[PDB]
Amino acid sequence: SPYKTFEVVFIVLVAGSLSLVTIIGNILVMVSIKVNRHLQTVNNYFLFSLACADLIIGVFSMNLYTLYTVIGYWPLGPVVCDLWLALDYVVSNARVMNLLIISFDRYFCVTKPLTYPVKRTTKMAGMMIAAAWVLSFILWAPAILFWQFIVGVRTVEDGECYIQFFSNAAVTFGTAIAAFYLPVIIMTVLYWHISRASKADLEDNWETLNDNLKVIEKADNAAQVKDALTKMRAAALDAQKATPPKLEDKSPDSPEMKDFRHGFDILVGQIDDALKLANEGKVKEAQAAAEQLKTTRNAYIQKYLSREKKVTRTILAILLAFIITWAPYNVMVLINTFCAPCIPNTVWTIGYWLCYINSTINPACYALCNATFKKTFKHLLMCH
Ligand SMILES: C[N+]1(C)[C@@H]2C[C@@H](OC(=O)[C@H](CO)c3ccccc3)C[C@H]1[C@@H]1O[C@@H]12
Repeated sequence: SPYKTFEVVFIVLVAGSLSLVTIIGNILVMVSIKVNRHLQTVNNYFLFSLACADLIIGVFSMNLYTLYTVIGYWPLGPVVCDLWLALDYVVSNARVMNLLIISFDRYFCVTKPLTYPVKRTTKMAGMMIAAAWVLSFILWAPAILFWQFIVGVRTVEDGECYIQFFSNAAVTFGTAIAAFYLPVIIMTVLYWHISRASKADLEDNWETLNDNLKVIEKADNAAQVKDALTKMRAAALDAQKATPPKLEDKSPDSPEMKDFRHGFDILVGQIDDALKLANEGKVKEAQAAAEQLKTTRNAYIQKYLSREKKVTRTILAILLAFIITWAPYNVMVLINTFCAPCIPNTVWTIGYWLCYINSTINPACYALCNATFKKTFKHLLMCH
């Protein structure tokens, strides 16, 4: 039987690799926020707590579950079984309410801009996170650990490990409705209002200009510099014809409006000098002109102030990773209410693992797309 043994060795290697990636990625996120004040924002406070729950899953949950499935029974004991189940459900519930905190916090940012942002401090974020973990502990830990003493009998036999009050399939489905399906519905509606709020024009032009300027600086070939030059110039002219939030609400004849347009005119002049040199065969010189563009952009930036499009995308990525990795297990619970043989044990294990995988892919949804996280990662990994 060489194939069965190879399956066991393959599973141990894959599970150990998944656990290790989950641990390293989330420790990198947590340490980066703690050592970089530029990363110490309210958003990253929520992401810090989310990385903390993901780290616990990678350290405790994945390894204990791998030991459970590989050995074929629970080898540690009833106490360690109860602690593992309680830790798993408390951490998972804290994750769900953490995503609800991120979704509601973003909702009040886009719907109450005159009131909520001033109430959005680090102390408020810490209290919300602390309340989420305490509520999760109170909801799940006493029932999981002490239900056997409430009914006066432990029905979990030796070598088994499962939540005792989940012996009724309808109870498990009710848990799936209250703890997974309703929160997912709330976050979906909340995100729906988020993307509808983001769906004003001035930020959409200035963000395009800065983005294409970065693309010019870090371009690999001659096509990227051309496309970014043209699209930045189009966004530059659209941002030129419009009026910024100028002070004193001055007329177009004002010295503030005239010099505002003049800065964009000089910007287009350097843009066309860069485009010319790019067509002469001096594509490297067009990149040097982008630095001069950056200089001119910094010489007349006092007239302007939005990365919030990236923030909305980041939230959607975190929400989709949660929904997609946790939905299979929860539909197995739904089918389990009326057909237990319809879900084999191997399928249950896969659904359980996909939920764990949520913690593995979580850091890649926000950390691997943020310039400050990337630079802090590089600093943490470079030899001093
Ligand atoms: C560790 N898990 C893989 C176990 C199985 C799943 O359980 C759920 O999806 C239920 C809702 O059906 C759930 C329980 C608690 C908190 C959130 C969801 C995901 C998490 C949770 O701790 C359990």
